[PDB]
Formats: sequence, structure tokens, C-alpha cells
Amino acid sequence: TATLRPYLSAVRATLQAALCLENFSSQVVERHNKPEVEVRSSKELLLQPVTISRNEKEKVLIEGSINSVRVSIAVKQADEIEKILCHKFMRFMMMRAENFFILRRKPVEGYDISFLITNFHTEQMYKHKLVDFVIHFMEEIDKEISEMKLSVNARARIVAEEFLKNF
Amino acid sequence: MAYHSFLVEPISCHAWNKDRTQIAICPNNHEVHIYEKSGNKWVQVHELKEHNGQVTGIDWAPDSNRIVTCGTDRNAYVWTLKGRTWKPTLVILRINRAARCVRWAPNEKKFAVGSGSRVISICYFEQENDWWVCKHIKKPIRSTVLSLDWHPNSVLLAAGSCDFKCRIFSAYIKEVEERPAPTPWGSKMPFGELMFESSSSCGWVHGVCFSANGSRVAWVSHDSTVCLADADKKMAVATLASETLPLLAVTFITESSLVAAGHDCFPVLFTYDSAAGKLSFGGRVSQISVLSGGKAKCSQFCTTGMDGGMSIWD
Amino acid sequence: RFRKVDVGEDEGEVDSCLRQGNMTAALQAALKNPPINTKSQAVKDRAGSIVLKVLISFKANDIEKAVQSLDKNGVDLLMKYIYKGFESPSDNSSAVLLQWHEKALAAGGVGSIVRVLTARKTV
Amino acid sequence: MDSQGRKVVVCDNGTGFVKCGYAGSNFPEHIFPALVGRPIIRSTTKVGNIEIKDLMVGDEASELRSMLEVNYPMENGIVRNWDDMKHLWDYTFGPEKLNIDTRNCKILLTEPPMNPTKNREKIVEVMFETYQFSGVYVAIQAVLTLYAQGLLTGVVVDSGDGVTHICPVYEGFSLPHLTRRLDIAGRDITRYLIKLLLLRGYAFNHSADFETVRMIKEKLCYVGYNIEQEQKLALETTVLVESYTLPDGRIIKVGGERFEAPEALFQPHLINVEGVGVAELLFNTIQAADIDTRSEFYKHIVLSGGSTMYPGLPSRLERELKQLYLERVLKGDVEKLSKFKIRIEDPPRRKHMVFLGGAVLADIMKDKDNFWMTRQE
Amino acid sequence: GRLPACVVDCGTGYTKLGYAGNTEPQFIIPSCIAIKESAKVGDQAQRRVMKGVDDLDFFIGDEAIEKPTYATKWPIRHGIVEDWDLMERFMEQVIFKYLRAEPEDHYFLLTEPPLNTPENREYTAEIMFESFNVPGLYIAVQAVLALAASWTSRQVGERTLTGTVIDSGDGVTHVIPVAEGYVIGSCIKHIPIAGRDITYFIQQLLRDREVGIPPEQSLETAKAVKERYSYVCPDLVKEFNKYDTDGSKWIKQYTGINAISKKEFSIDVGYERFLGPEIFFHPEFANPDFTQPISEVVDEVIQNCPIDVRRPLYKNIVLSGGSTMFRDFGRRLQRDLKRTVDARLKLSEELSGGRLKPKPIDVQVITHHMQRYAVWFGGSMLASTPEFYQVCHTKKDYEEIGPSICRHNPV
Amino acid sequence: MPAYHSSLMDPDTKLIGNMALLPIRSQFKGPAPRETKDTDIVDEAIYYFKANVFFKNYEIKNEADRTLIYITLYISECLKKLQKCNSKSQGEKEMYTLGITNFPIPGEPGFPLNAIYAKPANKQEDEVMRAYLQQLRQETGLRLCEKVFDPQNDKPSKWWTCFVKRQFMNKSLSGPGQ
Ligand SMILES: Nc1ncnc2c1ncn2[C@@H]1O[C@H](COP(=O)(O)OP(=O)(O)O)[C@@H](O)[C@H]1O
Ligand SMILES: Nc1ncnc2c1ncn2[C@@H]1O[C@H](COP(=O)(O)OP(=O)(O)O)[C@@H](O)[C@H]1O
Ligand SMILES: [Mg+2]
Repeated sequence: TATLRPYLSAVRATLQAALCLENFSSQVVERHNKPEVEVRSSKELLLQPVTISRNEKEKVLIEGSINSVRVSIAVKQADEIEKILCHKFMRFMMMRAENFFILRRKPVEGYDISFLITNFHTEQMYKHKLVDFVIHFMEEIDKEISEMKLSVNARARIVAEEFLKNF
Repeated sequence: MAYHSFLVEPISCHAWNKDRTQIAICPNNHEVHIYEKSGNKWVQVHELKEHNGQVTGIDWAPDSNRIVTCGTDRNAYVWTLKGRTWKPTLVILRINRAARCVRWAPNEKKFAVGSGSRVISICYFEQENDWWVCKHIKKPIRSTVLSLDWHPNSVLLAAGSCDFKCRIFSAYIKEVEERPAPTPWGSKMPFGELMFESSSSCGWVHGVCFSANGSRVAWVSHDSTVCLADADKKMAVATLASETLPLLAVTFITESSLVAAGHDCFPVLFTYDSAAGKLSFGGRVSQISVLSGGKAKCSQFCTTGMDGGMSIWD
Repeated sequence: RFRKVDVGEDEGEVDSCLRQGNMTAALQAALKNPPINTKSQAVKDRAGSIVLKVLISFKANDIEKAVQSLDKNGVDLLMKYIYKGFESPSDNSSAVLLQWHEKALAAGGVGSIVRVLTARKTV
Repeated sequence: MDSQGRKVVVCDNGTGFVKCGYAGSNFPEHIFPALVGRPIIRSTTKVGNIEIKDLMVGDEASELRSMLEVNYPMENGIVRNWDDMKHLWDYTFGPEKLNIDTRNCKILLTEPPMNPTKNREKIVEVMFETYQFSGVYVAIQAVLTLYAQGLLTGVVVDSGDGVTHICPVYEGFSLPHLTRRLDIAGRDITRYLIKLLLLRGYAFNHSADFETVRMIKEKLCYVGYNIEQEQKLALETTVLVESYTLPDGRIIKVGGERFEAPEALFQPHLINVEGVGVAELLFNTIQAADIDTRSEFYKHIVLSGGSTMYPGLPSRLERELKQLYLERVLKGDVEKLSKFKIRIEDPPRRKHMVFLGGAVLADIMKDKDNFWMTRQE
Repeated sequence: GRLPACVVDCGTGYTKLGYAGNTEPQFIIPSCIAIKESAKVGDQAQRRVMKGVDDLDFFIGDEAIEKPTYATKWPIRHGIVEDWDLMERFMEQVIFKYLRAEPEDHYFLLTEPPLNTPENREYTAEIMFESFNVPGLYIAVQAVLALAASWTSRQVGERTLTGTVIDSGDGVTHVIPVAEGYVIGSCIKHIPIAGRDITYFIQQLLRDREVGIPPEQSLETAKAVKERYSYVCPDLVKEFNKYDTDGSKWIKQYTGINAISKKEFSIDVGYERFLGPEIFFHPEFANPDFTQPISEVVDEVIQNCPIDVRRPLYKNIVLSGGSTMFRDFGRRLQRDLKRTVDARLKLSEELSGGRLKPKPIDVQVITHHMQRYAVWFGGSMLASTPEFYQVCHTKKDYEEIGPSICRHNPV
Repeated sequence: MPAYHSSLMDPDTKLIGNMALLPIRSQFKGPAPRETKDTDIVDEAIYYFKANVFFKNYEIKNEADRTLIYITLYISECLKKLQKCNSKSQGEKEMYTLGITNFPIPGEPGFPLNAIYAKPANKQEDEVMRAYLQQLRQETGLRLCEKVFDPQNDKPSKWWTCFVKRQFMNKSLSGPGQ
């Protein structure tokens, strides 16, 4: 229902506030340094989860912490065919998480993809370009799925021709 | 903006020599580099490399010319310039988790280390062993201690913490120091008594500072808020919330003005008036320090940040 | 097996102002009662539902005047309710809350959002 | 030092690092690797103006090591090369380090416990029949960490490069039958680290690169605290993958190998060694001590040597001991465990505690003759 | 009735295909794929983009090695699958064109190199369970199958269930100690030399010495002289002197046919008769960073094994894989080992005063005619057994747990 | 690993710098004594050359290895000249003029192994090892010239000239400074 420009702008202003990360050695093991949003072992270092959604199916969850932020987002699988094609697209993107330094190797339960930014990423990478990548993903994902649906339809038609024409 | 990029990587602490001819920095590793102002351009003059893990705080005692360092290796070391090369002295710090901050006392007889072990170690020299020994402040600190500042009487110590609360503690070490005079914070001040507690409950407390009279503490919190507790109003605390990102460090520059800095990457001035007891955003990264004129009447102050490099302001 | 051992561990006024058409005050009327202290859960869901009724029933062109009438406390409360309504999606609700967000953001800035994230006593 | 003015040197002759200095010091005067090398020409590495002497030793033999073939003269606590080790001592007492007239010095040495007797015999021989020291004393690595800690009772978990030992001492009495070796120590973890990085696709396979993977290990490895958490974290997210630059500037990515390698201390079967990890071996040592000494030993577990420095080792080791005590002593009575007072002494200065113990003991003993072997007998 | 399981051995040089219960593979095919290259007119800016059914216009095996308008690609490198896009297509035509097995009702035995990264087992199971729809899969360790092939073929009474297996495919060489049928995985060592390195070293050495081989056929001729004229030499420096002095007998003419002009060409074949397979004993030739001879690595593997098994292993060193087939290969490996072990014993006499003389060690190196397809045969015998259908991962297991069921390995 | 190393380090044989002045069985003038055994260090180098150039690691046992390696570096240089020669007569005349050129000595710049040879400090060291290394070069070139040319046609034979590209562990006695 709601248009795409307000939804992205609300997400951007939220995510811009959550990337105020810091370096923070953990309290629970001698001198381990680990993202509190994933280890969750002390709870005065976790921020209140916040959620932005444009309808009942497309929602972005932001889970902050003193040293990390986890961003997990869901996209509308409007067709039976899109569920398959979206799962495969996410799988093949998630299969390369060592190159997308901010990407988890598994999604958060009930979300299609989920990013994890550490303080180190906001120190080494351009922080504002990490936001722009999350936004650029969120803009393009459904155009990319639509292209796959068309390209599969095309293949099915050409393969049907190559059988029938021989009779 | 005077500026110089020592490193691309986060300058994780800095401390200044007595006459500001030299600056000590962490280049985002377990070594401390000292640079001398070789005319217009900085040149590295020493590399203190005894730590076994990342240094998290540096301080430089201006009268005694000694450098104290602490780190996530749970070490602290006091560095003395033996002839030409800096040599370390052991600190028996006795903490089971990372150190996070260090500050020399104004009289340079003692220093304090804040840590992840939910304690403040107060260190003083034990000359029969030629090592430094600790007493621990402990009881009300519920989480890690992020920043420290000393009252000018070298007894009262203000501490910020992840359990959202600024506090003032009496670090009176009876072994090394004559009993302090009474203060507006209180007349009692045996070791580890709790003089003050913040009203706050939400954000972590990143930075804490005393006025040069010691009658005021200000702190800054992850709420993007500044507060100032004034002892002459009997510890009434001003508050100002702001529209920008959080503030990471703060200093007084006069009894009635602050400078602060934060994730917005630029310094911000907050003035205060003793009449109404309100802070005001006079407006305009990782820590701030005063170069000249001190906390009473600063003429220059400087900043360093995760974005790298050093910057000087007037 | 050693390795596996676990060890070492208001509504009658709100609908009155709405029915009077005092909509700007109807926003204020909702924000007077923050159930921040409440241990009860259902009180929170009730308070959020009441404020959502005002946010939805507001006319879209008047949201600018409504938000601008709040103080900085009200703006931080308004944000804390805005981010709550996003967790109960409904066909219209998300479209208006995304607009209330943009105007509350223009008033309160990103700092107002940080005080949503840092709020230790969840409303 | 002496009233005779003789200096008292303390020389912890470790299989990895020589750790050296004088009595009464709070620090070792010099740390350098027990390493010896000869120049070699290679087609790959360039040659330059840095002259490689026909023998190089110590720090220089490690720093220049790309042009060198290098040996450790000592293995698993045993001297392999009485020639190269003499060159290592010739360097230690030479102009580069402690520039000492050895005939003017007393020396304190260390020996690992349960070592073979011909090892000590040859050491005591050369200290008179080559260096001609004014006096010699061999001190047990177990008691020296207790001196460095200021204690008179404890169980020492001494874990160097070569071998790991568990050694109880009770009120200054030695309990020698309780001494247990474990054949896992820092060199085996470094060989195991190589064998994992080869699976990731990086070949090292040289003596020079044996030291490179040690520097990876020290910088990047850590002992996992809850091994199921560490494997979940690596399977769920990329966070562990941390990048290291080789001396030539090749970039490598190190992932779960950061904790899988040190885990050999706690699941020895990941290496070929049959046995049980340091935690269970320690527990079985204390549960062999006389019944009422046991409750003191749990309050004085003392860690020693560089292979204890892995982030999280004291936390992990203390947890494994609580798990075993609940399983085997309390028979599952979970609430009774709250009375179990366990302390692991994990002082930050840990690595050099064998040397700092010798410094303390020599400072105590210097004028108190009838201690050093003397008159070259 | 009950249909025989499929056995596929994805070699770095030759893939081997067939059904369980046969004494030979039905096809031996080079593990390459020919794809239509005309896309290179557009693909100057970025990798070829596929549309329509263009990705079905490809050939594999002998249909692909010399086609005039397709670029040959070699998907497998050090035994690992390096480009899963091409390997996934290679599997399609293997199953449907050659075997003509409907995947839905045939179990697959699919081999693995011991160096295979866990991530690559996840992908290979994911393709077989989810791109295809195999009812059950078993990723089998090549070395054990090679030993069992010798066990089941060799004479009764000498069928020892213990041995050291040296497998030298085209990509990498593995030295695997086995005792009582258990792989001692901790003690495995890998030698980074195999048929490709021997081929490339000959290929370089011809291109220094013998310009006139056309670049397209530079690989063909290096492969041909390797397989037909090369032998393991007894002593290197002496062999050069033999070739220099009796060159009339040692230098052999090879005559090749030009792929395009179909003119003949000819070359002398010389030092690259004994150079080449020498790189097994002097890896520093072909590889900058490996230096232990194979006859050194084999002893280090055995002398790390438990003390009881060391003597049994020396009695049954098994050679496997085509790169071990050079003439006189095993004869020299034995000699080098024997010289290494008997000296190890002789030292322990002196360090015991001769009070006791140790029993010798009988180093024996064994060879068998399956060596071109020994791993495959060992698989086809395993896959005939009823236990195989109990050992396989069933498709339902991949429904309860993801690809993660294939993380594990013998090490 | 083990490339071929020098056999003939007799304890009687004197050193200059880090090189052993082994006797030479040559008619050329020079300071080392006249060898009379069949094998000689120049013939060790020439006998090993084809094998030795393939190894890529080389561990110096003694000064004689620093001597024999120098010969192989010089053989890997003389092959460059004589592959161009139309006849053995041309090569023999050419090779005499090659070896007399003033090749660098230890530590003099452009010498390829400044890390591994130390410069002679004094005239009676320097001049004598120049007078030694010269006669090594003179003999070494002539002994190749006898055997690289095939006697049927004075073709500089394929089997020897094949090695010209294969510099001894990528070290050139020409020196990388030129
Ligand atoms: N920070 C560290 N973390 C883990 N291991 C370390 C660290 N620093 C050194 N080591 C290991 O410590 C060993 C050094 O030997 P050392 O502790 O001196 O034992 P020894 O005195 O018996 O030789 C080496 O194996 C080295 O890899
Ligand atoms: N008679 C032979 N002598 C030497 N090598 C041979 C001979 N026949 C085949 N080869 C080589 O065997 C190598 C490996 O073949 P194969 O064992 O099928 O490899 P893989 O099974 O690992 O794919 C090939 O490079 C081939 O050239
Ligand atoms: Mg040691």
C-alpha cells in the first residue's frame, strides 16, 4: 500500500542512528571480543529492537548493540514461483558472505536476508555506503525477481517449441 | 581546522606532553607511538611496545613526565624515560577483564584504571617492590566503567558506566596522601564511599568531566543528552537532549562552558548558567583534551577519532 | 559427559476530543499517560492502540501542525509509539505511520530515534 | 649482587624462547627465540645488502629467517643439538645480550620435570667445562611459578612450546608421583594450525614459514569458551573470518581455524595424541591427591608459560573443572556446586613467571652460599 | 527389478562412469566441457551472459576435446571443483546422455579427494539432492576404494586389510595409511605433484628445447611423450651423462600430425624422458615450495602411525592412479625407502651396543592392472553390497537437515 | 632438496674471502697449484651443470660451494656466447676474450650475492683472488668449448644450448645492476 520513498527514508533515518557502534571487549569471557547482538550474553548492552514496515508483508527489523547492529529484512513473495526464485537468489548471495562482509551466512528466522554490521566494518568501510547498500538492495530486489520470472517463462516457451516442431 | 592524519585506523587514545611538544597515540594496535612536533610536521620519536593486546587508554603525567598505559590484555604499565628509552614498570592491576580507561591524579601520586571487571582500580607506587599496587572501588558499580575524571583535590573520582549512571567516589588512599579538606560534595570521604548518583536510566554514560573548581560534573550519554550536576545548587542536575547522534566525550573549558564531540564528527559547545541551572547548546570525536589554559580558561583544545587523525581548535 | 553440562549461569477524553474535532489536543490527550512504569503487558497494548486511533484518524495535511504542537518530550514519546505501530501492520496503518515518522523526524532528528533505541524501560 | 660483587644471572632456557636477566628483576632483560640458522640461496626470495653470517642465532636468525635454514636446538624439553645449543648460549652470554664475564657470575637454570637424566648431566657439565661459571643451580619450573606468585601451595599447569606439565605442590612439599605430562603444547598447535590452513588452500611448508604461522597463531587464535557457541557463530555468520598479511604481503583469510587449533588442548584426539585434555588430566591429578589436600588444590590452580595466553583459556579451564566436579564428585547435585570454591590464578604477567620466580629465588639466595654447586666440582 | 546404483568418479583428468556390479566403467571421459565461444564478441566487457536454451549447446568428453567452434573448459583443479556453473552442466549430460539413468530411482556413489573443503561437499550434495533429485548419495573416500580394489583383486591368503595407499591422479598425490580397515586420518600427507605438473614440466622443457611444436598441440605432444617415452630413472646426474655419450640410442624421434595443415612434424625426445617423472622425487623442480621426495613423505607417514602398524604398512604399499604407471616407478620408491628404513634400524643397534639385532623390515611396493580405474572398480564393488543402501544419506535426511549432513569427512 | 655439492675440500687448501683456492689442471697462468687428479672443481661444475641448474634451493656447506657455484654461474653465461658461434674455432677465440673481462668480485657492487660473500679487505687478498677467478674463467670456457660443439659440423649442440635460458637459481654473474 504505502509508497516506496517514505518506507526507505524511514529505514535510512533509523539505520543511520543504529550504526553509532563502538569497540567493546566482552565481560563474560577473559578477553574475547564478539558482537553482542549475536552472543546476547549480557543484556544491558543490547538496544531496544525497532521495526519499520510498509505493509503486512514487507518489514525491516533493526537489532542494535553497543558494538554491532543486525539488520534483517523481508520481501513480498507475491507468487508461488517467486518464493522459489527469491529463495535461490538469497541462497546464492548468502553462499558468498565472505565477499559481502556485512552479510550473515544464514537468515534470521522469518526473514529473507539478514545483514550484520560490526564496529570494524564501520571503521574500515564507509559507513554511509553500507546504508546505501542496504537501501540499494531493498530498492532492486523485486525488480531482480521479476526479471527471473520473465526469463524462466521465455525458456519454457523455447523448450516447448523444440519438441513440438519435430512432429 | 588544523588537522593531521597520523593513521587511517582509529586513534584509540591520546595524551599530551607537559609543553605539548610531544603527543602519544595508539595506532590501533598494541603499541604506543610518541610523536614530536618537528617544526610544522610530526615525526615519530618512540615506540613503547610491551603490551600483549590492544591499548585502550593512555595518560601522561605533566609534572613527573611519566606515561601510564592500560589495555584489553589486562595489563597496565607506567613508562619512565630512563635516559633516552622509555622503560615500563609493572602494575599489579588484579582485574579479570579488559581495562578501558586510565587517568593520572592531579598530584600524580596515584592513578585510577576503569575496567570491564566492574571495578575501578586505584593504583599507587609500592617502592619496596618497585611495582604499582591497587585498591578496588567496587560496591555500586554494576557494569563496566567507561570514563574517569579526578576532582582537583586528587581525592574525589567521577566515573561513568554502562549501567547508565554517573557517580562520584572518594578514592582517599590513606597510605600516600594527607586527608582532604571538606568539599560541597561532602565532608565524609573515606576510601570508596559513594558521594553522588545520576538520575539517568537509559543511555550508557560515555564521558565525564569536572570543572576546574571541582564543583561541577558534566556527563554525556548515548541518549544524545548532556547533563551537568552542580554542587552549589546541592547537586541539582541540568539536562539538554539534542537532535543529533550521541556524544562520546566532553570537557569543561571554563566553569560555565563545555565542549563535547560525538559520532557527528565535529565539536560542539554547551554553555551553562548558575542562575537557572540549564545547559544551552551554543553549538557549532573519540576524546577531547585541553592543550593550553586548562579547564579554567582553555585557549586551545584537540580531538581524535575513529575516522583517524588529530585536530586542534581554538 | 563433562562437555555438555550446563554450569556457571484516558480513552474517554481521547474519544471526546476526537468527537469534538479538537484533533491537535486529542494528540496531547493520548500522550499524557505513558505506561512506562507498568509491569502489566495488556496496559501497554491498550495504550498503544488508543494512540494509534488518533494517529490514524488525523487528517494527513494537518500532521505538520500536530507534531509541531508537541514539546521535545512529546516528540520522543510520539516516536516511541510510531515504532510500536509498525509491529502491528494493517492495510492503512503503515501508510500513515510512515508519514508521521517523516514529520516527527523533522522535529526531533535522528537523536529522537536514538532515544527510542536506548529506552531501557520498553513502552 | 653477591657481596663478592659477582652478578647472579637467571636464564630460563626454554625450548621456544630464551628468557634471560638478573636476580631481583621484575622483567626479563632479554626475550629471544632459541633459534639457529645457516644461509641458503633460493630462486624465489631476492638477495640484498643485508649480510647473512655463516651462522646466525636468536632474534636475528628469526628476523632474517627467509634467507636461512633454521633449527630449534631443543625439542619437547630435550636438547637435540649440543653444538647449536652451545652457539645459542654463546649468543646469550655474548656482546649482543648479557655481556657478562661468566667467570664472574653465578647462574640459575631451570629444568622441566621428569626430563631424562643425561640432559641435566650434559647441562651441568658445560656450565663448568666450557663457560666456567662461579656457581650453578638448577631450579624446578614448578616451584618458580609459586615464588613468582608468592605462594606455598598450588597445582601448576605449566604449558610451554614443547610440552605441558601438571605439578602439585602442597605447603612446599613436593608430590612428585602426581606429576603428569601432556604431549600437547604450543609447537603441536602450530603444526596443527598449518594442517588446517592447508585445507583452506594456503601452503606454508618451510622452516621460515613455521615462524610465520606462529605469529598468526599468537595474533589470531583464541580458546573457545563454549565450543558449540563458537561453531554456531562461524556457521551462522562471517564475523570470525579475519585477514592476515604474510611477510610478502599476500593476504590470507583465517576463519574457524582460530579456535579449532587451540582446541587440541581440550580434545587431544584432534591431533594424533591419545589421552585427555588439560582440564580432565588436571582434575584426575587432584582427584589422585590425598583426600584433604584436594580442597586446597582447587583454590590454587596456577597457570604458567606462553601457551596459557590464549584468550579465554582460564575461563574455559575453570568451566571444565566445574563440569567435572559436578559430574564426578557431586554426582549431579547442581545446588551443592555453589559451595565449590575454585580459583585459577591467571595473572597478566603469566608468561615469564618461571623466570620471575628464579629472579625472586636468586634475590633471596644470592649471599646464602651452600646453595650453588661451586668450585667446579 | 532392483536397479544398480550409479558410480561416478569426477577425476581431474578423467571422469569414470557406470553402474554397480560391473568389472569396468562403461565410459572413461576427459573431465572437460566445450561451450559456444561466439559470445566473446559481446563478452569483452563481462563474462558471458546466457539466455534462451544456449546453455544446452555444450559437449563433454571426447565429443568436446576437438570441436572447431567451442571453447574447451576444464572445471576441476587440484581435484576440487573450481567452477560449479560448469560442473553442474557437466553432471546433467553425464546422467541423462551417457548413463541414461533417471536420477529419481538410482542411488549415487560419488567420489571425493581427501583435501576437499567442507564447503565443496555441501555444494556437491546440494546439486545431487536438489538440482537433480537423487534418492540417496554417498561421498566415498577415494583411497579406501583403491585399497579395496587391490584387496578384492589380489590373491587369496595375501588379502591384508592394512596398507599404505599412494594415489596420484592427475591433480594431487595423497599418501593414506590404513590399518585394519580404518583410515588413520591424522597421519595423512599430501604431495602437491601429479600428472598435470609432469605434463607442464615436459611442456615447458619442449618449448625451451624444441620450438616447432604448434602451440595448440603443445599440450597434446607433452601428454603423448609422457605416456609413451618417459620412465623413472635410477640416478639423475648419471643419466644426463648417459644421454650425452650414447645419444644415438637414448634420443628417440617422435612424429606428430599438424591439427590444421595435416603436415607431419617431428621432434627429438630427450632429457624429458627421465625429467618429468623425476619431479616425484625432486618436487622442487615443478613446485617452488615443496621439497620432500615421495620416498621421504611415505616414511614420515608410516613413522607417525602407531608402533604396532608400522611394520604391516611397509609390507603393503599400494600404488594407485594413472600417474603411478611410469615404468620402474615402484622399483625406485622401494629402493629409496629400504635405504631409509634399514639405516633407521642400524642406528638403534649401536645405541644398544649390539646386544640385540632387530628383525629387518620388508618394504614391498605393489601394483595391479586396475590402476587406470582402480578407484572406480572399488566403488562398483562397494555399491553392489546391501550395506551400501544402509550407509547412504537418504533423501529424507536432506529434508530434515540441510546440506550440513555432508560437512563431515574421515579427518 | 640436495643439489650437488663440492667433493674436494681438502683441509690443506687455502681460502680467500669465502672461497677455496682448489688446484686446477690448467695450462693457463694462475696462483692455485696444478691439479693432477682426473676430477677437478671445474669438472665437478661441468659434470653437475645439467642436473644442478634444475634445483631451486642451495645450502652452502663450505667455501668450496661458494667456489663451485661461481663456476656454474659463469657456465650459465658462457653458453650465451657460444650458442651464437658458427664454428668451434670462433667459439674458442670468443671464449678466451670473454673470461678476461673484469667481472665483479665479492661485495663490489652489482655482484649478485653481496649477502653471502664478504669483500677481500687487502691487496694481497684482492689481487690474488682476481688472479684466481680469472684462471677459473679461462679454463671453464675452454672446457665447454671442447664439448658443446658437435664434432660432425661444429653445431653448438641443441642439448647444451637448451640450458641457456635456465639461469642457476635465477642468479646471473652478469649482475642485476646493468
Ligand atoms: N599471546 C599468545 N597466545 C598464545 N600463545 C602464545 C602467545 N605468545 C606466545 N605463545 C606461544 O608460547 C610459546 C613460547 O614458548 P614459552 O611460552 O616461552 O615456553 P618455553 O619457556 O617452555 O619455551 C610458543 O609456542 C608461542 O607460540
Ligand atoms: N602409461 C602411462 N604412464 C604415465 N602416465 C599415464 C599413463 N596413462 C595415463 N597416464 C596419466 O594418468 C594421469 C591421471 O589419470 P587418472 O588416474 O584417470 O587421473 P584422475 O583419476 O585423478 O582423473 C593422466 O595425466 C594421464 O596422462
Ligand atoms: Mg617454558
